[PDB]
Amino acid sequence: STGSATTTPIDSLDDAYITPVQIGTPAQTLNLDFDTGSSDLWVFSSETTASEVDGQTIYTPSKSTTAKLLSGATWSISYGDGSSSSGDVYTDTVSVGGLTVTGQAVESAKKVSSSFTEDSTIDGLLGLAFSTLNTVSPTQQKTFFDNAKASLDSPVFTADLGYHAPGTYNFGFIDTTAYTGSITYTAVSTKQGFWEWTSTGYAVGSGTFKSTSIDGIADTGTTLLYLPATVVSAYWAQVSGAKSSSSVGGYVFPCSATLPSFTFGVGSARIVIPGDYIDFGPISTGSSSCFGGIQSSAGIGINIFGDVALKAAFVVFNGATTPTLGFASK
Repeated sequence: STGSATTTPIDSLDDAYITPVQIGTPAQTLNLDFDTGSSDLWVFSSETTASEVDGQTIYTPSKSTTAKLLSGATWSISYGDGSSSSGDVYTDTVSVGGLTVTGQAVESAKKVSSSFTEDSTIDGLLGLAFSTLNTVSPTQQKTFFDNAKASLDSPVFTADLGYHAPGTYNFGFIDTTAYTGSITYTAVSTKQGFWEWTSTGYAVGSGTFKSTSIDGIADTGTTLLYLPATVVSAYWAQVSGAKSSSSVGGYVFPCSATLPSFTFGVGSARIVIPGDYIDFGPISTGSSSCFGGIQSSAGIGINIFGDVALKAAFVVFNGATTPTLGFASK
């Protein structure tokens, strides 16, 4: 089997991407944030505290003939941005792009933090990291990918995120029309439960490539590119008037600037992030200070190749017995 679904930016900045997902029988379609940095499929639901719902579409298990309470199971998750959610668990049929999994754990939110409530466009998350990070207790649950894997034509999914445009998540096949050149594969460590890999270095603009190992995760659920402070300082030093602002919470730059590109290494291959991908626009409406898309990871504890980086590539998440990542230009 295979599946193919379009993923759409939630706003003009590409802050996140939503992908429609069918849950239950008859189908209830929710727009979920596919997150390769977490491992829970959770939704706004009929159980979510009413004051914490503001415009989201909810899953109502009582209207699904295939829903079953997963008795005693609870979940609770905290994300790197300080957001959180928790609740109870149903199993139900879940389809993405024509690929169906029966008995998928659908984590029903009873509580969500303010950032979720305030984002009316995101109806929940669909985690695509390794199932070792799933938060369901007392019986940990599998991701949609892990449940689908054995049925897929190939044990893979691919992320093809757009810059200010829709893109695609495919499951079970590699669309050889979706990228240019060849795919470079690189080793993955699953020790922390992430798609963790080591970049071979970077360049700023037309500068020379610096060969250096940068361990980090491929995380579709993170907007920006978070890298070591040395790398980030080297990038922003090439932008007149850029500075790190403790008041704003990262590097800002004059909105009048033209940003340089940023290149990262994947083995001997190179992925180039155009400068415009690094512009996240005014820090507040009407400001002439703009927020940068490359930020320091120093206060995180891990480097994160988030959407800024991933949308410059066609990315293969290879879930074979020995997992690997692949990157191609596009």
